[PDB]
Amino acid sequence: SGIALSRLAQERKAWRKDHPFGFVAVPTKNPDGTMNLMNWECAIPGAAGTPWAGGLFKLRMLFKDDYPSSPPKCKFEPPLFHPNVYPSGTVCLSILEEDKDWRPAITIKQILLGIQELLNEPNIQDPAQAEAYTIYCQNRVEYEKRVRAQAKKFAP
Ligand SMILES: S=c1[nH]c2cc(Cl)ccc2o1
Repeated sequence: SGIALSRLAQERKAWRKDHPFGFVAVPTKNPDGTMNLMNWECAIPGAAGTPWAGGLFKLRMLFKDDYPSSPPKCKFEPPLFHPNVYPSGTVCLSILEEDKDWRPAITIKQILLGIQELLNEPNIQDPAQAEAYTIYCQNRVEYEKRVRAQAKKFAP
């Protein structure tokens, strides 16, 4: 898709010029070794001073051929403990749904910062996994304890 590919080239140029520190966002390759702008390997650092500090959380971003009409699918690999991350790893966030708050102008940087903000502030009206949601609701201290253990697990 020429429209998608031209936008994704724009996004990559902008990302490389200015991105938030500690974040990664890199296109993958096709079986012939050429660049695949439709599938990016990304990583989000935990925010300092939070329970997520020191973790680096790997995420795949998958673009459909009609991008930027549609948002990318954003999937933690491996899946994470968080109330708004499905067991598959897929992120549930309103800016990431075409029929909710996605707008074509939203950039990859905005998406990744939006997901980082989600990590430290769950949306309890919108749960995506039972376990993290239940613990978040029942015992915030235990929730934080689990988040810290996960961040350690995913430290570089
Ligand atoms: S290494 C390594 N593998 C990987 C996969 C994804 Cl989806 C994102 C970041 C990654 O870093």
